Amino acid sequence: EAFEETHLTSLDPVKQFAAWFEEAVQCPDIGEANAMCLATCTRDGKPSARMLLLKGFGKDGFRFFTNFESRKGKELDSNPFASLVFYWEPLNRQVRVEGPVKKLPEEEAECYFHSRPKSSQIGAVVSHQSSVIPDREYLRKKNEELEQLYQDQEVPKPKSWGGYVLYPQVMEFWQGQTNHLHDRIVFRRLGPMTHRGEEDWLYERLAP
Amino acid sequence: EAFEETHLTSLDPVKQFAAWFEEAVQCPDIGEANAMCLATCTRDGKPSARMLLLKGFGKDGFRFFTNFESRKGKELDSNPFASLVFYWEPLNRQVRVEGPVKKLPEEEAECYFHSRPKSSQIGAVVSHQSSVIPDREYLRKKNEELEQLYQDQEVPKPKSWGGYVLYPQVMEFWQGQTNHLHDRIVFRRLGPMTHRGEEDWLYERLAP
Ligand SMILES: Cc1cc2nc3c(=O)[nH]c(=O)nc-3n(C[C@H](O)[C@H](O)[C@H](O)COP(=O)(O)O)c2cc1C
Ligand SMILES: Cc1cc2nc3c(=O)[nH]c(=O)nc-3n(C[C@H](O)[C@H](O)[C@H](O)COP(=O)(O)O)c2cc1C
Repeated sequence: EAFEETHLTSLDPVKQFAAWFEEAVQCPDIGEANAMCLATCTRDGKPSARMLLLKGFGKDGFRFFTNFESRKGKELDSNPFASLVFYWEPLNRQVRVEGPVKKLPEEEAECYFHSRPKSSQIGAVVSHQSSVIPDREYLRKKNEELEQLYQDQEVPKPKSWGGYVLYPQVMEFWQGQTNHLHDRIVFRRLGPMTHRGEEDWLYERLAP
Repeated sequence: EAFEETHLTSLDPVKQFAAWFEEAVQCPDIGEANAMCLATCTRDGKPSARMLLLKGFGKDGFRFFTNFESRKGKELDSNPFASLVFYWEPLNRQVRVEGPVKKLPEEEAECYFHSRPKSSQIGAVVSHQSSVIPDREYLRKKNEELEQLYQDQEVPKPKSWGGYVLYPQVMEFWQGQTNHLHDRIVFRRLGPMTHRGEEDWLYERLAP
């Protein structure tokens, strides 16, 4: 029941995530375990957020793909800092991730783009993400038109579409309790309460 | 199936939300329909996000309660701008809300605080939200101690704890489709594509 520090799994939060992620996949009550909210803001400080999907994670951090000329793409391409929220309601858990964002290698994006379903690939070409359009049939038309063009061919990845990777600086692990005393263990990159994790990671408990 | 403009419900997005919110409550597959992600950032432009609960909504906007001396409280109390994401997975819908944030009346917060369960009330007093603490038993101790103190009494609302209201400037209604051509209708406070809604609201369709 109790989410303890001396319990846990790893003092590396990336490995601790992997542990928590696995349990999320294993829960049949969770649809998309990799569904996350991605928060960005302008250099000025105008925040925005939308749902994404995590597309792989590792030592380098957390990967996700989108249009660069989209609202969030522009926000990142002038203010490369992001936050992530994972929420698993049935497990009553939350993971918050913060850090700077590097654009992924071009040819790496090529590889992934071509592993997506055919329909998904074409969708990326019709859609200038977050741009004003006249009506819904506009999209439906251009889509069926591109289906004809890339009949028995492969869709070239548009220059607009690629990936990002968030290098984690801060990682919170939130475990809700019925007594309202939620367990919060936060990792960041010493005082009597601050402890050392793996590498340059430090962890401490926060009040709920 | 198709989320149309000439379908919809109201040209007032607050009323359109009410319509979408009601369907979320009615769905038995949705636990907390009012569960939302709240994105804030520093004046500098350092974004952060966490799950909250919506606690009422109306003409004035969207209300939610927290500690003001919390991380997000401070971010708001120096940069009163926020974003909200509602995600209803079974309905495959997303609502994004953006606008400035006013702190709620003190006595209004008093009223609400005292309508929360006894345990919840005490929880607000033990917990200096987002502050470093030594261990989990620390909380558990102080909590049981305050239970003795407020035996057959009422908990005074701490000065730290209160509410906020986000006055909506932008409101996106996202409806996912299997063909990847997600319907996006965005309201904001004229061109050939921009249409007029109720009051000073304008709406347009965005590419997915
Ligand atoms: C569950 C879910 C997953 C999503 N995943 C992605 C994604 O991986 N990439 C993406 O570009 N948009 C994704 N979207 C759509 C975004 O929420 C958003 O509508 C779009 O990226 C435009 O964001 P922007 O207006 O902030 O640029 C997803 C939406 C939902 C509901
Ligand atoms: C479903 C859910 C609902 C929550 N609702 C609230 C809430 O209404 N108010 C609140 O202060 N924290 C709420 N929390 C906790 C926050 O996510 C977060 O841990 C806390 O507010 C500290 O935020 P901060 O560190 O950004 O200040 C909720 C958490 C979850 C998972």
